Amino acid sequence: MRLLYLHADRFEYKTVKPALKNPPDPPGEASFGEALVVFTTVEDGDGPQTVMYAASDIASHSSRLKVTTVILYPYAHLSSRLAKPMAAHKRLIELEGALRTKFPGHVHRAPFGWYKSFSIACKGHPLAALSRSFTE
Amino acid sequence: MRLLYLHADRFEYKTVKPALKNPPDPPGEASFGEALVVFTTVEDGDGPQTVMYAASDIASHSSRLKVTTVILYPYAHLSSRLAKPMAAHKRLIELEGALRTKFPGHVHRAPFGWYKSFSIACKGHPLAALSRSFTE
Ligand SMILES: Nc1ncnc2c1ncn2[C@@H]1O[C@H](CO)[C@@H](NC(=O)[C@@H](N)CO)[C@H]1O
Ligand SMILES: Nc1ncnc2c1ncn2[C@@H]1O[C@H](CO)[C@@H](NC(=O)[C@@H](N)CO)[C@H]1O
Repeated sequence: MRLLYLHADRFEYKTVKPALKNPPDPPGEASFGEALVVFTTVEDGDGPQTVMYAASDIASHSSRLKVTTVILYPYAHLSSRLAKPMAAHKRLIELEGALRTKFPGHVHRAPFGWYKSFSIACKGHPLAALSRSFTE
Repeated sequence: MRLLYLHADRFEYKTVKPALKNPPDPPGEASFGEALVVFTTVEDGDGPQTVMYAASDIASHSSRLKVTTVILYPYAHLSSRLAKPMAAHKRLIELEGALRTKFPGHVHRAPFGWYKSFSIACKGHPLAALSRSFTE
């Protein structure tokens, strides 16, 4: 699993065209104020251990940043070792459930399997952009 | 070299704190309308061949997107095989010069070695976000 942690001032997205023949989540749109935006690329061989480590690390960083909102943003573009889309979906749903057991704030998982527009205003402090890898 | 191609409606950044003891470029800020934003992570072992391939590919994609502006945005966060910062700087300067020989539009290289805030509004079409790897 490869993650990009962006400490946003604001963030929004909207699904546009379906990126898979049958996107497993419905379309939609949302916007937020200050949040940790977690661009999330599920990688070949990710499993529940990987999910568990990633959730703990996201919760620990959110704590370090004093943020109350985490967006899990499916992203197909952070690595060249992608999990197939059905395994990918399965892992993101797991990641969402695992983070809730570790982080007391708002957890928002963006829909999986669509092309999406988004806007972000990302902070410039030394910890506002970091990337993480998790495996098992 | 790892690149993330974002087809933006708009993009801006400003340097904040220095990220290296002596950032080799001066601080600053800029904003743009429709541009291809190229988040660029220089990787261990990148050389002039890598630079040459990346410049050709960025020019070819910009053409495919009918964009007139390319932002080369140094980014330390797209891989776990980073080039040291002096080699990294050297490669980005090379990449900027190489792209100019391949693409007729505005080329803007953002400064290297600072933490930066940025805002982007990224398009949602099927080609608005893609990643590329180059080596030699
Ligand atoms: N291995 C993987 N990890 C994370 N997400 C993955 C994935 N495989 C497929 N997706 C999702 O399918 C859409 C098209 O690839 C993806 N959509 C996107 O990556 C959009 N932000 C592009 O606009 C994403 O929702
Ligand atoms: N291998 C590499 N490839 C691309 N850029 C690199 C690099 N090594 C160092 N940098 C630059 O130094 C700043 C701190 O790492 C980096 N700054 C950033 O990555 C900011 N966007 C964070 O706010 C970047 O300017």
